[PDB]
Amino acid sequence: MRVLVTGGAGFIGSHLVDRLMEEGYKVRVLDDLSAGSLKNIEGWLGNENFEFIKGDMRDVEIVSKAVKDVDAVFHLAANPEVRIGSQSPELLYETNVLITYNLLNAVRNSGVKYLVFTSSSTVYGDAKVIPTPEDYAPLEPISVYGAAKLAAEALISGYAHTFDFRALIIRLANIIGKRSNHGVIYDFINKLKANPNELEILGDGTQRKSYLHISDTIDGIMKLFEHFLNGEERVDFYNLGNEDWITVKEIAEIVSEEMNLNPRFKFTGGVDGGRGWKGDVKLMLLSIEKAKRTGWKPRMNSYEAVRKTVREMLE
Amino acid sequence: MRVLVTGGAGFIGSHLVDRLMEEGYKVRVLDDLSAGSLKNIEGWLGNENFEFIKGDMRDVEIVSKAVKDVDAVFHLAANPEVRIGSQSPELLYETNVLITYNLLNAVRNSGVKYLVFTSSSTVYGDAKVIPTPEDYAPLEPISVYGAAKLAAEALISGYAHTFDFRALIIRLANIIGKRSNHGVIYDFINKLKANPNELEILGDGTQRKSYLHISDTIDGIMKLFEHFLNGEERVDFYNLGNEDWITVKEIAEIVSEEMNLNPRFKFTGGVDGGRGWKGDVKLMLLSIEKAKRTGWKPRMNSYEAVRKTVREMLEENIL
Ligand SMILES: NC(=O)c1ccc[n+]([C@@H]2O[C@H](COP(=O)([O-])OP(=O)(O)OC[C@H]3O[C@@H](n4cnc5c(N)ncnc54)[C@H](O)[C@@H]3O)[C@@H](O)[C@H]2O)c1
Ligand SMILES: NC(=O)c1ccc[n+]([C@@H]2O[C@H](COP(=O)([O-])OP(=O)(O)OC[C@H]3O[C@@H](n4cnc5c(N)ncnc54)[C@H](O)[C@@H]3O)[C@@H](O)[C@H]2O)c1
Ligand SMILES: C[C@@H]1O[C@H](OP(=O)(O)OP(=O)(O)OC[C@H]2O[C@@H](n3cnc4c(=O)[nH]c(N)nc43)[C@H](O)[C@@H]2O)[C@@H](O)[C@H](O)[C@@H]1O
Ligand SMILES: C[C@@H]1O[C@H](OP(=O)(O)OP(=O)(O)OC[C@H]2O[C@@H](n3cnc4c(=O)[nH]c(N)nc43)[C@H](O)[C@@H]2O)[C@@H](O)[C@H](O)[C@@H]1O
Repeated sequence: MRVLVTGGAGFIGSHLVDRLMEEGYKVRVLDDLSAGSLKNIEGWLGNENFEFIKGDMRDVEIVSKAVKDVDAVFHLAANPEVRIGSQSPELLYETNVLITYNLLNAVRNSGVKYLVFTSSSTVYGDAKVIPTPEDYAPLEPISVYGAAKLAAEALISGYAHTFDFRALIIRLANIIGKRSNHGVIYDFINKLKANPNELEILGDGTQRKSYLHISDTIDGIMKLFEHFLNGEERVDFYNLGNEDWITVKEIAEIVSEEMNLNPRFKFTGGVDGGRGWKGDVKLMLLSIEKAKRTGWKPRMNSYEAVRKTVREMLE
Repeated sequence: MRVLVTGGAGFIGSHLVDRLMEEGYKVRVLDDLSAGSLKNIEGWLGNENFEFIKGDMRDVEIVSKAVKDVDAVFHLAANPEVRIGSQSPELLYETNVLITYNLLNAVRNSGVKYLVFTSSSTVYGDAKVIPTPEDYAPLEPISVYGAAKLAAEALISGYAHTFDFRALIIRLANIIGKRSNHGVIYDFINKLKANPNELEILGDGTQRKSYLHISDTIDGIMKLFEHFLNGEERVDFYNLGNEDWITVKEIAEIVSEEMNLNPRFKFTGGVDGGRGWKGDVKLMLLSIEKAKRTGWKPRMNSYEAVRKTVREMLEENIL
């Protein structure tokens, strides 16, 4: 089986590439390195089962070529920066709706049999049912990013039914670990690297969300993928997150602890009710009963995930 | 109130334009006449309260210009042909996702306060709960058209929250009536005008869906709009359909009755289990409890709606 991994030179994408290569798949990565890096996958360059394609998925010919001789696609290429939605929604539209559409047009007339998509908890919006289940509705995303992720999901479903392939949609919580160049942990580490006396924390520090270490995330994506392949569902929806959640204040405390620092916390107060930025969901915790029915469970909770992530990053 | 109506020269759009003009709104229509027609709105041309812009919403400059000095937008512009999804999905993507994205970027830099959007029951896909309520999930559209409608909804919600305007999303069932140049009734009438002894029926004839006459639909869109303006919600979701449903076979029988014909029925058998085409939902019936709590109710049921539409279209054809 050949599997294409868009965004495979990124954080989640590079870890999933590691896993796919170790399990013996033929892996083709398509990445424009706008955010990713060859350092994330240099261990695999030159492997007789590995191909790298430096390309922007806006380029429709590149995408058509990438899906050639591919039996499965893992579509992780995206701009995952919620914060930019208020200032640059077109960027999010291009990196979440447009290139997904391009992928689907290419997949349409191809031998691609399976399409796996890393969606986001942000599709649930400010969810009123917590833990949020896969069947929560109406879906009312509050950010351009979450809206774009939901749009991608919808297109994937329609194309899967119209053009006879199968789609696995996995709505991930906040995923953290080594190689990430986005997110609160990364920014706190750099902030304290620049000034260890004072740390600016966006919002009111109470934003509370479920964090999943990348190890558990790849394990989950793979067990879900396997179970999906063995089923008949044309399109299936799974949450992937942790059992618990944790606040931004506590994350700041862990980041400080691990760096043997003692900054003053300076909260900005945020916007729209203590949010870090327009569209920042304040409370997120996904239900993972459906995924647990595959034999998957987080080996770490959110606190352990955060602490391991900080230590990994510092090395 | 100044309102822009995209797709206002089309089927639903022109009737909504009529209603807005009669109520004294200042109406601006944006339509590229790809499906619509000047004849649908010619009664209003030259009225000091009516402006028409023949423009393609693919052009972002046209749309930016269109939303200027507008307090509300009714976004009805789209290509509504589910059937084409298998052969030209790109067209659907452009006329349901892309132009909606452009509209939202234009609204972002504008004084528009309200956005009303005609979404579709197809966003529910082959729903397992019938009557289907607004909070049914997971949403799993089976057509490129339904997927595009759902994507548009999602973008509308995200933009509404990020950029602080209010959005009313109305998921319509099958809407029928005068001025329609799409749908099973139009096609059956044309089929029998070309050969009145034989009617080809796509699928197995058991496709069963809820039909709403356009009169009831405009009344409903207006009651929802009014209540929404008076409400608090940032984004709201309403189904708009009938209480009942009806099969394609019965629609063919009504069409035949009204045409004083009795043709041989030729079912194609369809695909994916009797569907008319890839993505054709087989069973659709929306719950309208939420809409009913605004004081709205269909004045016609699906059978009556279909019969009124057949008679309307036939008198239209004579004229
Ligand atoms: N990290 C999280 O917490 C999280 C949570 C939920 C969902 N996701 C989703 O998981 C996927 C990966 O996220 P990540 O954290 O690894 O992000 P990342 O930025 O580290 O990786 C994404 C990759 O996409 C590539 N890319 C971006 N635009 C591209 C384009 N136009 N053409 C080709 N390649 C392009 C980038 O270069 C990068 O390698 C995305 O779909 C993201 O939305 C991530
Ligand atoms: N008729 C139904 O049963 C039904 C049901 C549910 C939802 N809807 C929705 O209601 C709306 C109107 O449907 P309708 O039956 O009146 O269709 P229609 O084709 O009669 O009207 C749509 C209008 O959009 C215009 N248009 C298309 N592409 C355009 C573009 N790029 N720029 C500008 N204008 C463009 C067409 O010229 C036409 O005038 C659509 O959003 C449709 O999806 C219709
Ligand atoms: C579901 C996933 O949600 C994830 O969003 P998202 O909660 O912002 O993920 P983070 O960017 O890690 O932010 C987590 C929380 O920390 C707050 N925060 C406080 N200070 C900072 C800071 O300096 N930087 C950052 N980045 N956050 C900060 C942030 O507003 C939010 O409440 C996405 O990364 C994924 O793509 C996906 O959408
Ligand atoms: C919810 C609404 O659903 C509506 O879809 P949709 O049921 O296909 O609406 P129609 O195109 O009217 O098709 C209604 C039913 O009639 C069947 N049918 C049988 N023979 C024919 C034929 O010759 N022509 C046509 N056209 N249909 C035919 C068709 O497959 C479907 O089962 C959309 O038009 C709206 O935009 C909206 O999405």
